[PDB]
Amino acid sequence: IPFHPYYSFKDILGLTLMLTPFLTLALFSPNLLGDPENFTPANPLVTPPHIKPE
Amino acid sequence: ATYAQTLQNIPETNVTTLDNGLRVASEESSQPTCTVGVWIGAGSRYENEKNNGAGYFVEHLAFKGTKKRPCAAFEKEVESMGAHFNGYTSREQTAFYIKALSKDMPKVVELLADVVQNCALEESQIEKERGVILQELKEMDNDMTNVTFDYLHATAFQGTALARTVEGTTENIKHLTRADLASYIDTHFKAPRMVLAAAGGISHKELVDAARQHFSGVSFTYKEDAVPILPRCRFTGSEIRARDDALPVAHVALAVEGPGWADPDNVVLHVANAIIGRYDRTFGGGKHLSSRLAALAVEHKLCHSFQTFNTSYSDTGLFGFHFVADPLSIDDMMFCAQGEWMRLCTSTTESEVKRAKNHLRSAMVAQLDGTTPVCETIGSHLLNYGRRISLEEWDSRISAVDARMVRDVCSKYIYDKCPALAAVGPIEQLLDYNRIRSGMYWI
Ligand SMILES: C[C@@]1(c2ccc(Oc3ccccc3)cc2)OC(=O)N(Nc2ccccc2)C1=O
Repeated sequence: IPFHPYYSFKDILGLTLMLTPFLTLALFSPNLLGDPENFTPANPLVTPPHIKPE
Repeated sequence: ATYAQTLQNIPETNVTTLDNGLRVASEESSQPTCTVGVWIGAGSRYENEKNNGAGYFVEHLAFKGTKKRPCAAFEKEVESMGAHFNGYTSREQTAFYIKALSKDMPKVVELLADVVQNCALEESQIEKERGVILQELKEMDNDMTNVTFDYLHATAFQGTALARTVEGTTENIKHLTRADLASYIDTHFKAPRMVLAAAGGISHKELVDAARQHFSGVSFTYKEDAVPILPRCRFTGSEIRARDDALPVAHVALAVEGPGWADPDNVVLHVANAIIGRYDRTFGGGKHLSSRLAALAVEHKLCHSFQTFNTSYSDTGLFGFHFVADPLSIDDMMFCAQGEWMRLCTSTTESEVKRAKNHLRSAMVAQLDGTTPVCETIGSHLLNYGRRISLEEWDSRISAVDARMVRDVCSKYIYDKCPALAAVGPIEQLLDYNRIRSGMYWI
């Protein structure tokens, strides 16, 4: 079947479905995923106790 | 002698009704030869699931002899007088007519009446025609154009009566009873629903006289003289795709619901169709044809042929087009075809209609080229309009049409409508319904 309008419409729908959590997270829980340690200017002499990646 | 004068000087069409309800009409000329026949308001639409293909089965026996005169006798008599016996059965209309010497108009009328009233329905002939009809169904199954139009009705009017084909089903043809055909005839071939038409060198009063003599059998009850109104057939925007890449070319037919006989807009639709016209690979005109679509077809080799149509019926109709193309040019053809339809509703020109109107006039005049074609007009006219419509009236109506009118009427039946589609053959390149549906607006 032609990509349009079958998947253009399906894709735009998928876009708005994933866009909700994204915006919900970003707008209601901005820091849920980041390390509070990154709100502290880098210090070459002190290493954080628990270095944990994204 | 101007076109106008010639239109006014055409002999008028006489009509007279008998007590039994039958109508007798005819147009007089000075021709030693004539055509006369009975146009019945019957057909597949009047049939149902059990007797579909009966009117057709009947059409096959209507010439194999009556009670007064068995087969051989019937044939010899007609053959030996140089008369031609033809006829047809469609969805809403049936006909049996004879071409002969005006000198025999009366004997013919007797013959007609005998055919429509006393068909022998030979029990043995029935089983014989049962096999003939079955062969004709296989012959027609190879007629793409007709398979395509059948399918067009099958889906455009799905669920209803116009969905059925004229010839009927294989199961019906294999099991239709001598009684069923008989029932069909008695139920439908009835005076008030018939029209005795004739054209050529014939006396209207002599015609009506022989008519009184042979078309008698009057009715007693009220249910026998009332013409039944058929239940409406619902139109459905949809498609049926019958794919077979083994076929050499592809047939496509697209259409919207039409108004129906009595509607005046039909004159405009016919003008509109005249603008788009038609075409086929043997139109010498070539790349200079006035029909834009035809021009593009030639330049881009879009199809083998294409044609517009405005098929009418009592309460509905099919306005559309049909084309035949190579598997690889279907998409561009459909693109341009739909494009032109959009142009109609949106940018029609006065020049365009001026031409289309002339073309339409000469087309209506052509459908009155002989006694049979004229007789057909009469039969159909009374049966559909309940009165003959002169070429002068048509021309009167055609003359009133202008670009603006074409646009509004076309916008009315075409713009943003959900079409009915039938595609047969190597149709892979034809895009989906949604894509086609979008070609119904803006353009
Ligand atoms: C976001 C992040 C990251 C992103 C992609 C990665 O994937 C690689 C990229 C390049 C080379 C190797 C891995 C690795 C870390 O960058 C970063 O500094 N961190 N933080 C981190 C903390 C402790 C140990 C290691 C890393 C990430 O998680």
